[PDB]
Amino acid sequence: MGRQFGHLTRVRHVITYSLSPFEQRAFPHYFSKGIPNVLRRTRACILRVAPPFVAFYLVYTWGTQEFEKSKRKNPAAYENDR
Amino acid sequence: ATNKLCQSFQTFNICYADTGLLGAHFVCDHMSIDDMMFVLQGQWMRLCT
Repeated sequence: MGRQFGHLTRVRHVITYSLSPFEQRAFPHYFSKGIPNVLRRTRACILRVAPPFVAFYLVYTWGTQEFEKSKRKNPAAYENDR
Repeated sequence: ATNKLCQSFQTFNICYADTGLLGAHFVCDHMSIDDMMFVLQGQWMRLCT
């Protein structure tokens, strides 16, 4: 579509190395460094992700609590008596 | 040579004591690498098959 490898950009003085997929393990150090990585990733975002959704649960735990209280009858039987 | 794919290309067989580098080396434009590596490997698979 008028754009393909060959004219994308001008790259100079960059050397890359790579291995054959058959000469390297597909799952290298999965839990050795992947698990410590996810802890690093989660911390970097838990201060921007959790607080917005923590508030929603607070709305949930209060909006639903008040709704049942409305359906619950209140002791307003005075002024009629026997 | 029909569609001017490469400026140069050659086939080599470097031999060592227990190893070697059997393959090919080609010189072409910056918009002809894929067009000849496709026919270069296509020729290899023809002899094998």
